[PDB]
Amino acid sequence: VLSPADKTNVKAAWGKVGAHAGEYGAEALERMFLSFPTTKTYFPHFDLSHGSAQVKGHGKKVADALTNAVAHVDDMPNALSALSDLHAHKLRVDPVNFKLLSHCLLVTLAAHLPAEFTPAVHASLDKFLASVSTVLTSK
Amino acid sequence: VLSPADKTNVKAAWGKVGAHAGEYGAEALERMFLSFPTTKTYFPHFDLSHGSAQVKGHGKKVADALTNAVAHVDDMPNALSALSDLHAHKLRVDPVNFKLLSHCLLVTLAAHLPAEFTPAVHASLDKFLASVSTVLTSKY
Amino acid sequence: LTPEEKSAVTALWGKVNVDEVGGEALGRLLVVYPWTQRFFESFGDLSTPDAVMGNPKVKAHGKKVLGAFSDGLAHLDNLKGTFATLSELHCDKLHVDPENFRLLGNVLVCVLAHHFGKEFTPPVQAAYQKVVAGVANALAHKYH
Amino acid sequence: HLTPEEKSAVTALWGKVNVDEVGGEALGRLLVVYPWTQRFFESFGDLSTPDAVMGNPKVKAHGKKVLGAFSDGLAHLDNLKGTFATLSELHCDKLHVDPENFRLLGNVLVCVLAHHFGKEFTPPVQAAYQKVVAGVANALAHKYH
Ligand code: HEM
Ligand code: HEM
Ligand code: HEM
Ligand code: HEM
Ligand SMILES: C[C@H](Cc1ccccc1)NO
Ligand SMILES: C[C@H](Cc1ccccc1)NO
Ligand SMILES: C[C@H](Cc1ccccc1)NO
Repeated sequence: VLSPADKTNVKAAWGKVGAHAGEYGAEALERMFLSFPTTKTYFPHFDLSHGSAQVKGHGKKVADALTNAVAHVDDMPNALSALSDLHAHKLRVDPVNFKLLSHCLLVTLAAHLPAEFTPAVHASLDKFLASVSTVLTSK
Repeated sequence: VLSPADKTNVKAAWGKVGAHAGEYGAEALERMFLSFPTTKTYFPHFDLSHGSAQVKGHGKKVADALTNAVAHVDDMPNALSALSDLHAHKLRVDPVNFKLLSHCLLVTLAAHLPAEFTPAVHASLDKFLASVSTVLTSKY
Repeated sequence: LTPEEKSAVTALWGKVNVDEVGGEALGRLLVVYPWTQRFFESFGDLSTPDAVMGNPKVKAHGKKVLGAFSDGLAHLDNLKGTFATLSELHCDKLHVDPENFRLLGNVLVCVLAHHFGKEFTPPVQAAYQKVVAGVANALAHKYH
Repeated sequence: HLTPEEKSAVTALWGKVNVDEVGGEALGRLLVVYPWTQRFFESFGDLSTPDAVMGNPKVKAHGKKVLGAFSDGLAHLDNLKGTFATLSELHCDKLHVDPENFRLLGNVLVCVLAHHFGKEFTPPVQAAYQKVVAGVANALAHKYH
């Protein structure tokens, strides 16, 4: 899918997220845990209440992988390789759950990017997360 | 992204389907149109009754595409790129509909391959049609 | 919905520009999920995002439909009555795949987050997700 | 919401099902085809290969039990009755199974029936079963609504 215009939009959004990526990663998760409670069973060992240090820390790892994806948009399969084996083989993550977190990541972005989340940027970001989700479910 | 075991299993199913590919592709369509009537609005110019020559003719085209994907499984994006733009940009097929026809293609295979449609081969076929579907949706 | 959820939903909904949010949500569906254009052939130019968003028929359809779910004075704390008609329309007549009901709801939620920012808190979104799931299921009843 | 001819197609096939075996086959294929579903059955033991799954006694034992007396009448028409409230609670509130899996398992059962009945599992017969799998699926997801 990923067109130059989509790459341009995704980079623009990434620039405005800037150093808040970790924090947005945390927020996405909490959004997902509250909105889609079935997702919580993947994190029994987490305290998922607001301000949890484990959600904050996990948020940074998520954001780290997403910026890795942005930085290697042309070869995500190679980039996210290990992560796909982790989520499939070890963690048994139901693929439907990628759509849910993708949606929460979009919502988070919408809530923080007044100017940047235009209709075209929304489409480009959705396409971006759908590619990441395709890679993470490939195994 | 399929394993060698999945490739082996897809080739076994293909071999056994043999020259019935076209016929089976017709049947899959009929199975989709009756099971999932929303899909019928993509074919207003087809007679979708049983024995329709349009469904038989189209079933052949679908079979040929699947047979092409089988034959170039390691570079499906290239094989099916044209078809991908057609389904997305021209036809604007809703992605959910690929899952619907994949299911009907699986059931057709199951109904014609008693020895071949083992759990392992079922898994491999499912993955094959998911790969095809991922490629035909790639232009959204 | 719990009283907490209805509260979250109605307090925010009071401040929605009904006119704008309907057109916004529909436009973004057409732009984000371009297969949905197939059902709005009569609307004319949907060629680019700018054309989609600026298209008078899109914004007018958005306003008509959402203008019937209020911004104060009842609607958006309903149950199950008007949806029967819309279910027959969307399923029996239009043959819209029901998945698209969830997507549009998700798009409305994105629109809300964009307009309300930090005020669209994770608890508030949660409450809005139940709504959009409730509406999606209602409209899909003629498939069930 | 089944017409008499759909009920006919459904009941006349189900009549010939070995209910003792089709449940195990269906569950097994689900575990093998959609391996994330193994999550909910980690107490069953060895699910490490297809052969292990399909030969696993608890798999077969669980399949037979559930798909068991779900017969003369089945799904809906059991002289009124047949609701899934307590199962929705179990599957949604306790187990937190994504309802998409309800659709998948129905699709697997349909694959199982097509395998066992071949030419007899006609497009109209399948269409009838698809409504049942859609009906069951929706009933089990009632709590997510
Ligand atoms: C955009 C999608 C996703 C990305 C980029 C992502 C990224 C990651 C990363 C970076 C880790 C940690 C890897 C490590 O430290 O070794 C991880 C772990 C994990 N992810 Fe995901 N993930 C995604 C989707 C999902 C979804 C949908 C679930 C659903 C529940 C999920 C559940 C988990 C779990 C349970 C862990 C293990 C955490 C632990 O035990 O500490 N992930 N993911
Ligand atoms: C495995 C999935 C699919 C394959 C391999 C496939 C293959 C094809 C091929 C080869 C054609 C071109 C026929 C020609 O040249 O005349 C085509 C056309 C078309 N396909 Fe598909 N297709 C798939 C999925 C779908 C689905 C899910 C839909 C709709 C529910 C769909 C709707 C159409 C339509 C409407 C046309 C144009 C037909 C006409 O007017 O003659 N396809 N497809
Ligand atoms: C998800 C919640 C939805 C709601 C609450 C909703 C509500 C409505 C309403 C109130 C109308 C006006 C009906 C009338 O004129 O009497 C309408 C019309 C329509 N909707 Fe929706 N809709 C939804 C989703 C969708 C989706 C997802 C699509 C397409 C992908 C769609 C396509 C249409 C079309 C084409 C019409 C025009 C019918 C006509 O005037 O001929 N709707 N909808
Ligand atoms: C879609 C149709 C389904 C039906 C009709 C169904 C029916 C049942 C029934 C009757 C039981 C036994 C209840 C009891 O012992 O009191 C059960 C248990 C169970 N089901 Fe399902 N089920 C379905 C789908 C699923 C799916 C998709 C999953 C997981 C992916 C699942 C996982 C389980 C588990 C783990 C149990 C055992 C719970 C326990 O004993 O603690 N089921 N189901
Ligand atoms: C757009 C990129 C990736 C991303 C990071 C955090 C949350 C959503 C997306 N910005 O860092
Ligand atoms: C798609 C429209 C109705 C609509 C519903 C919610 C938000 C925007 C528009 N149906 O015609
Ligand atoms: C998955 C099982 C029940 C089942 C339902 C349908 C077919 C086979 C088995 N639930 O525990």
